[PDB]
Amino acid sequence: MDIAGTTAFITGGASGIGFGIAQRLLANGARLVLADIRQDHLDEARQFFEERQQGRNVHTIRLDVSDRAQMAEAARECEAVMGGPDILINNAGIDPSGPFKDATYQDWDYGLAINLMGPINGIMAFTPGMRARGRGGHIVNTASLAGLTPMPSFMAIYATAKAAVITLTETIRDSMAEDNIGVTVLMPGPIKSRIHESGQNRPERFRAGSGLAETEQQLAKRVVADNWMEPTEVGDMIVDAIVHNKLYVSTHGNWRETCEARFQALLDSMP
Amino acid sequence: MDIAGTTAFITGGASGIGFGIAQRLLANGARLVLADIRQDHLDEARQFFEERQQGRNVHTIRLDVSDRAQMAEAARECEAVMGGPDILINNAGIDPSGPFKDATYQDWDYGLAINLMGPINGIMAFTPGMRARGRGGHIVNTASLAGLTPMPSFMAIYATAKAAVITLTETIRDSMAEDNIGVTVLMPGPIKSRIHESGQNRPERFRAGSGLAETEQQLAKRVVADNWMEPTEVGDMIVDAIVHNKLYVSTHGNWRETCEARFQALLDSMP
Ligand SMILES: NC(=O)C1=CN([C@@H]2O[C@H](COP(=O)(O)OP(=O)(O)OC[C@H]3O[C@@H](n4cnc5c(N)ncnc54)[C@H](O)[C@@H]3O)[C@@H](O)[C@H]2O)C=CC1
Ligand SMILES: NC(=O)C1=CN([C@@H]2O[C@H](COP(=O)(O)OP(=O)(O)OC[C@H]3O[C@@H](n4cnc5c(N)ncnc54)[C@H](O)[C@@H]3O)[C@@H](O)[C@H]2O)C=CC1
Repeated sequence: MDIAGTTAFITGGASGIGFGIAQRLLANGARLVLADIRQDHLDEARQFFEERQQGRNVHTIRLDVSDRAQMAEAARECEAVMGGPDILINNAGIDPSGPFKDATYQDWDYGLAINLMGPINGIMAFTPGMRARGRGGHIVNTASLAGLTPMPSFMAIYATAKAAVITLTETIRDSMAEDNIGVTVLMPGPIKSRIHESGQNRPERFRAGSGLAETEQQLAKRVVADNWMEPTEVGDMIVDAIVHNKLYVSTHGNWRETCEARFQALLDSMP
Repeated sequence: MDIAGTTAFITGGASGIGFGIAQRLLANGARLVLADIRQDHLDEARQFFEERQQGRNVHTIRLDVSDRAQMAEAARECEAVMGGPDILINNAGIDPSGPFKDATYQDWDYGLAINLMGPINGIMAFTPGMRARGRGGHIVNTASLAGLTPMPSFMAIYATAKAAVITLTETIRDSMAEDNIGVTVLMPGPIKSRIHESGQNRPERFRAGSGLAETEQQLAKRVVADNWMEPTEVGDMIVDAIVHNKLYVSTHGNWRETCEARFQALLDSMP
């Protein structure tokens, strides 16, 4: 689908991959709504676009993607202020990793709430209007290559949710197609971002009784490696996927062999 | 690991696959705790084992796997009444399928609660004791080949949860191995069972506001095909998986080519 003249609603749009997607959709003629739980990220994103005299084409909404009431309100606000959206980017996510024995129910609930229920809530809150408006559209869900290649137990909560997002995206394709809405699942490798701030991003209700605060603290000190991919490169991959209705986008090839081995072991289990 | 003299806690143990697993574990020397939400299923299973002069080795507990308090109670009751368990079979599941545009948040919450949070609650409630007792053990999670081969939107909620269970099982392996607990994910094709009674099995709190009651009522009339596999055949596969610590068990090969095509499309997306 043509991006010019559309509105894109981008969760986690004010940092990292979502912000890279935002820049490149704007560059291709979309107007934007950036939805994010971090007011400071939103403010920074707004300033960045204002400096480039693009502030009129960008609206910001502070919300938690795991709060269904806020998501319903955001669908109304998006339509009223910016129109649409035609493009739905369910990209917000966090890193809930840590020693498996330390994780508590609060950590499971947090990890699944943001990384799996966020995209579901986006689909549920936004797609009825995308269908009704009858001008097609596109949905991008950000999963991870960690949802595909075998991962260790320290990453259980993350990998479990991200594998679900891949399958969610595959399964909804034919329903969305009824109304000329395409879908893409984005599976990144290492991208420069601020996901190391995940501890700050954890919603208040999941804080008490977490077993993983120490891990979040350590994570916050992790250096963004210079050889990780730039978010704008990912943004261009997403433009391409929307234009050409591509189901799968992977940013890196480094896990081809490990995925092949997993796939082989799965096939080998079949009579 | 070795099965004789162990205790196996089996969710959904009173019907279908779980009951097939129960029969074959008992045959191989295990004592059983069957946990199920259906009292009538539990009573029938009780009568079956009494008729075979094995009642003393089978205890039943009525519970909902998505109720964490009841699962904590079950871990206490299992240990106190029957010992252990040494073998944890997180097998309960339901069919939350239906026309995608009809599914509501209640349907998503239901399908994820039983088919994904059920196994997680089992792991969280039971594995601390399995580690503490220091005699190793095994965990079997029942996913589905629907979590691997591409599925249509009518099966979105089911597929999404089942894919997650596969990844969950893979990721916990190294943590469980620290305490000589092996893990297996079972991925069945069509097995003779009573899963068509899923509407009856939906917990009360997920009923109001469901969009799929009509689908559930049609499902209830579905005939169990004579050429579907017998649960005891699956049970024997699971005996072998526990004895030999096999990560993956698939019951059917009919989806080999459709999985291959999915896997190739995933690999093709990688640069
Ligand atoms: N190496 C990487 O950066 C990889 C990232 N991903 C995924 O990419 C997505 C984007 O993350 P990044 O750009 O890396 O990190 P990021 O932290 O720079 O950007 C994520 C944004 O989402 C926001 N956010 C977090 N939780 C939220 C919530 N509950 N509600 C609303 N907004 C929320 C954050 O405040 C942040 O601005 C995530 O889904 C992440 O899991 C996947 C693979 C690799
Ligand atoms: N029969 C088939 O063709 C396939 C079945 N499966 C899976 O096999 C597993 C077992 O299902 P089946 O043996 O086919 O059906 P079944 O309905 O005969 O057995 C499942 C049992 O789990 C119980 N149960 C349902 N919800 C529960 C809950 N919330 N708490 C406690 N118990 C609950 C049921 O009352 C029932 O006795 C499920 O996870 C299912 O998704 C996967 C692929 C194919």
